[PDB]
Amino acid sequence: QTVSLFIWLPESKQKTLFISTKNHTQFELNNIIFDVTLSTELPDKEPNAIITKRTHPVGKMADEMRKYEKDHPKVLFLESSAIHDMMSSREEINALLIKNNIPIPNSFSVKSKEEVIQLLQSKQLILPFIVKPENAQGTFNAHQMKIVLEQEGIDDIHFPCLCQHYINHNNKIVKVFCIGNTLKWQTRTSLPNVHRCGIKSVDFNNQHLEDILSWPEGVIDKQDIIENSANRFGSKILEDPILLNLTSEAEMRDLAYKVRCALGVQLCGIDFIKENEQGNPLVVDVNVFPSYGGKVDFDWFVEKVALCYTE
Ligand SMILES: Nc1ncnc2c1ncn2[C@@H]1O[C@H](COP(=O)(O)OP(=O)(O)O)[C@@H](O)[C@H]1O
Ligand SMILES: [Mg+2]
Repeated sequence: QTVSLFIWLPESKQKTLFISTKNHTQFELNNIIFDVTLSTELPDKEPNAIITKRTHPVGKMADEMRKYEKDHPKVLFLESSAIHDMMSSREEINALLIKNNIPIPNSFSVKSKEEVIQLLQSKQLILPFIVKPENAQGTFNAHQMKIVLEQEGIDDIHFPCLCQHYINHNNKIVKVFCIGNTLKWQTRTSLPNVHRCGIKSVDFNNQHLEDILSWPEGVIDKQDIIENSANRFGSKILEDPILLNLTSEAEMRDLAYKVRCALGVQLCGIDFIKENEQGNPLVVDVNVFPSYGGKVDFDWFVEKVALCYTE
C-alpha cells in the first residue's frame, strides 16, 4: 500500500523545526510506501494526511484550514482545527485534564475580579497563584503572565484567565515532546521559587524571561538571583530529567499516553513540574505541535509521523 503525507507549514515553522528540509521524500516503513511532501501551501491534490501547526487562531491559515477540512473529510489532520481550538483554551484543556484524573496545580477559569475574590474568600484559591490568559496560543499577549502574591495583587488582572496555584518547583521543568508514541524529553530551567515578602504581584512574559531581572527585591532569594542572572533567567537546558532523579522513562511515557488520550492529540508537548522536585508530576501546559527541542532531522520527523499514522 501507499500513503501520502503532506506537511503544511509556513517557512517560519520550517526554519525552527528542521535542521534542513526536503521538498519531497519517499521511504518504506512496515511494508508501506510513504510519499512525503513539504509545502507552505495546501495540497493541490488530496493526500491521506495533512501534518500542520496552525500559526495563529484567527487569520488566513485558520480560514483555509477549516474550509479544507470541511471539504475533504477523509484527510486526517495532525492536528485538526478542532484540536487547535480546544488546545488554545486554558479552560477547555484543564477541564479535560481534570476529567481524566491528570494532576495539575489547583486551577480555576475566571471571567472577573468578583469571581477571584469569592475563590480567595472561600479558601479554594490559595496564594500565590499564576494568572495565565484564557487564550493560550498565537500572540505575545497569550504568554503574558502575572504571579499574584497577596490578595491586593489581583487589581490589574487581565480577564478571562486561568488562575493556577503557584508551585515552588526549584526552577526545573520537564518537557516531554510526543509524535504519537515516540517521545523526546529534556529538563530546562523554569521560574524561581517565590517568596511572599509583601510585594503584591510580579509580571513576566514567557517569551521574555529577562523580565524577571526587574522583579522587586525579596520575591526571589538572593542566591537564586546569583545562579540565574548571567543567563537572564532564560529557559536553559539542564541535565536529563531521569539523570536528575526528577522522573523516570516509565513515568513520562505513562503521563504522555494519558494526556494524548485525554486531549485526543498526537503531536504535542507536555510541560510538568514537581513541588520541591518531589511527588506527582503537575502538568502546567500542553502545546499542540511543539518545537521538539528545536532543529530536528527532517527524515527522523517524517518517519516518526509515518509510524504514528500507522498506529
Ligand atoms: N502553576 C505554576 N507554578 C509555577 N510555575 C509555573 C506554573 N505554571 C507555569 N509556570 C512557569 O511559567 C512558565 C509559563 O507557563 P506555561 O503555562 O508553560 O505557558 P507558555 O504557554 O507560555 O509556555 C512555565 O514554563 C513555568 O516556568
Ligand atoms: Mg509552556
